Amino acid sequence: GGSEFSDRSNELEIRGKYVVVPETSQDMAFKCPICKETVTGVYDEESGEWVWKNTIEVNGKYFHSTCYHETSQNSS
Ligand SMILES: [Zn+2]
Repeated sequence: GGSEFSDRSNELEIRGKYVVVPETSQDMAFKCPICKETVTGVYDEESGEWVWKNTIEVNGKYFHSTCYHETSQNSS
């Protein structure tokens, strides 16, 4: 019984991630090569900017956070 944290495991917390879409972006979109699916930006009224929901950037490539989490090679 958390005060403000969810007890529903880390499974939801991967999908809750986002990254800000710049005004220089090509139509606010990119494609996930893992599942072959296109992400689109969504407006944020507080900052006055846009955000890519469930999205991650790494080494010049774009992916879904839930997709890339399955392929994250790590040990060091
Ligand atoms: Zn994907």
